[PDB]
Amino acid sequence: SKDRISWLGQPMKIEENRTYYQKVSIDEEMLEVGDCVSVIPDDSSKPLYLARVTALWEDKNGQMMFHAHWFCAGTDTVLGATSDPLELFLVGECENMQLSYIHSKVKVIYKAPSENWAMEGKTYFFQLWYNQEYARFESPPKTQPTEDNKHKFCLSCIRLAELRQKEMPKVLEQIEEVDGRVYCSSITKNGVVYRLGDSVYLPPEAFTFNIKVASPVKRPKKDPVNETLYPEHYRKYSLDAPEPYRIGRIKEIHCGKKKGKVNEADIKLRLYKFYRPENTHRSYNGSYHTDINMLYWSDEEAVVNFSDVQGRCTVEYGEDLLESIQDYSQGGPDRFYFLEAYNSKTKNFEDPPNHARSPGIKLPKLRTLDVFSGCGGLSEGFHQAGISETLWAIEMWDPAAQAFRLNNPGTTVFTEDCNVLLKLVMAGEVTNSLGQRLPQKGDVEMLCGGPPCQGFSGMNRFNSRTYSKFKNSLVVSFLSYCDYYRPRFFLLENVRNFVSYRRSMVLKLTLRCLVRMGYQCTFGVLQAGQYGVAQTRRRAIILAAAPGEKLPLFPEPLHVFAPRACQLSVVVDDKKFVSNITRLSSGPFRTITVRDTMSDLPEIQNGASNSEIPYNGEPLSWFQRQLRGSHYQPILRDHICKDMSPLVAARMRHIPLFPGSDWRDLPNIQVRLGDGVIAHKLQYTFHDVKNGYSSTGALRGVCSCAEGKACDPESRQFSTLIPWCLPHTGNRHNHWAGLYGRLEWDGFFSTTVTNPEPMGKQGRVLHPEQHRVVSVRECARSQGFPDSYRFFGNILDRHRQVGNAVPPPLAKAIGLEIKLCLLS
Ligand SMILES: Nc1ncnc2c1ncn2[C@@H]1O[C@H](CSCC[C@H](N)C(=O)O)[C@@H](O)[C@H]1O
Ligand SMILES: [Zn+2]
Ligand SMILES: [Zn+2]
Repeated sequence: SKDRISWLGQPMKIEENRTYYQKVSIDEEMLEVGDCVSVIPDDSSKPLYLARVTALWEDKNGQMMFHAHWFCAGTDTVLGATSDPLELFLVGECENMQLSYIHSKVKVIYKAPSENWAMEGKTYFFQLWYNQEYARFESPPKTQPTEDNKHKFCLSCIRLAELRQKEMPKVLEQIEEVDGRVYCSSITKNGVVYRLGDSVYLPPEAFTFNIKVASPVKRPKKDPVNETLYPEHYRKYSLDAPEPYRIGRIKEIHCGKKKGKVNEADIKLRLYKFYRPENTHRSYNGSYHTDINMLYWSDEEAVVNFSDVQGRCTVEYGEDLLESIQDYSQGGPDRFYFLEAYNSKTKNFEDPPNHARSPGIKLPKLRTLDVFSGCGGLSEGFHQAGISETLWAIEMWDPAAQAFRLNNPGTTVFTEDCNVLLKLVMAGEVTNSLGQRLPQKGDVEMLCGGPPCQGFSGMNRFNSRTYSKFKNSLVVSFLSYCDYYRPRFFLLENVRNFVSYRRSMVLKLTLRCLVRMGYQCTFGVLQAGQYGVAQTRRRAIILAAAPGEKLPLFPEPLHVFAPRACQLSVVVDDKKFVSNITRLSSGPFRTITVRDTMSDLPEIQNGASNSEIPYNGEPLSWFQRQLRGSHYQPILRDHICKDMSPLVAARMRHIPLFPGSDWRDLPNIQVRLGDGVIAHKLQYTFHDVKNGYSSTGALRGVCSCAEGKACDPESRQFSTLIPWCLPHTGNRHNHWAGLYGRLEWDGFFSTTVTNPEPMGKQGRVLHPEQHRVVSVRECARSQGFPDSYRFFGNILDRHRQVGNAVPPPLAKAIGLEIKLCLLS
């Protein structure tokens, strides 16, 4: 508390409502703008309030005030209790307070990164600005005070202003008013400038197409079946991706008025509607083969609110292009094209109107060390983004290492445990026992890897031994690499639940470590499906950038994907964290289906083992054109599949081809197997108290536990076409949906695993039509691997390599964001 408060010196500036001072005397103690201060919280449980004094003034009401730019205590960030008690973080929170509330002046030191940062391997301090919505720690702003604002300079305030300014709609150029409306030639929002003739992204529900579309005649309940023949059919008891953006060319821009001035909150756009192929009568079955970025011109017009505009996109008439459709297309983000118009009325494709026509810096590649390199999915995505050149890779497992070499003739691959390699460099060795030159300080500019985080699954609290386990884990080793090499950029990829293992303590300790090193850092979850692959794959991503750099953003989703598979947010101690991703529903491109992925692949049989066979056909999908290339390439590699036992071979043959088919479609029949053995009939000799009798008067239990009792030891039945254990525990596991399931042509892969098993956790691994599990190549296609991408070892080795990889299209997306950080 402060009672004796008097100004010192001449006022710095006198506004109309405030008189500013540079110094004040509080209880005989000098205080200055720039000083830091503590304030005692009313809530005794909260950490002490801490602020920088950015300004001093008197209000007309006789109050002597300061502006408090608050600090954030470590425990109020993701770090929580892992954070240094003495570390503060900057935040965009500030306010006006009565000087008399100050409890004490405090010393707050700015711990700046040493000028020799690359070689580094009781007072409060700070180093980073904390963004609490995205969990980003970043370098403090470089912005300096001007003479004009030197008296009130507040980073927090300046930041909020810049946000507001960027966020808000503004009209750049007015044309004329017509009937209570100002028409404009140019506007802007969120940093994007939209002019007449530009194209725009809009939510699916922004407008409607004029084409008539008869509601799909669908089908009544499927054909009924005999429940003794199909005893598990009843357990089937009880097209979910949104649409991609609407797209339109801007024809006019007009807004209302307030006080004789433009109402910018009321800007409206009139657009020429564009048709995606699947928007025409062609629908989807008519667009399987079309480019994902091809559109159709239309003279249909729509009025839309600027507020709804989700972004800007380029749409060009094919013929006006100075380059090839392909070159133009792969040239930049948000690039579309058309070659025809579409008449909603005659359902015909005319030539585009005349008015639809036009008017008639090389970056250094980052030298990259890829730890836990695997077969190189991560390094491949980066290469594609053009941001890196992986010069060094470490992979303990020989086959994967070899695979890496096959794809990267130029990188020195150390097939070795990362722990012993690091010791070797610590040992001063220039070389490993094989003459291979170890990477040193300065060599490594970008460090990436996916450290297997094996233990830690039991999400109970961190104990003393647990902390030791972690200190000896591979994620820590990876951090050791970061600490020694001090790279410009750091990427740690992992399974989604990296963020939640042991109450998120794994996540918190690695962020704590990155912060301790002085790194900018953040984390997030991404869904590979949203970057152009036909698979559900949520992954964790920890990003870090060296003091002098920009911290990259997480890439905006490119493809629409099943919402249920796009739960990207993570809760840490009840706090919900999200990434900067803005596209929370729709997106530019349609979802990539199983069909796009592997409809061109020649037919193979269970156990097929010929690793080199010819494509006997052309790419059918856009996706297949990308992955197979335009280049001459006649050889289809690794189109081989596991050789399932005769029993399992039999089960597969008996899963029907209807979309969604799985083990519950299996007939309860005896089969003579391909060995001379027998798949027997499963027998039901217990009541399932929950499921009752069937229509054939049959019982439905295969164990005593189906009647509420304990399990009969004798219960288990062997060598039976319908796996015994599935009805056994079906009730407690949503009837094991998906097990022995066929992929749907219209659907997507379940998470691509190291060893696809019909009876594994996610067992929807059967080809949609053929009687076998998916091939190594097919799995590679479910990830984003080009067809030329090589793998190595026996079939299981290759599956392992493919299931382990980061899909290159996901990696590429991340790569481009880092690329943004390389400008200037
Ligand atoms: N101690 C260790 N040292 C080096 N590599 C290890 C290791 N322990 C496990 N690994 C390897 O780390 C890999 C993690 S899988 C990551 C693959 C890579 N990100 C990709 O996109 O392809 C596995 O292949 C595993 O063999
Ligand atoms: Zn402020
Ligand atoms: Zn039982």
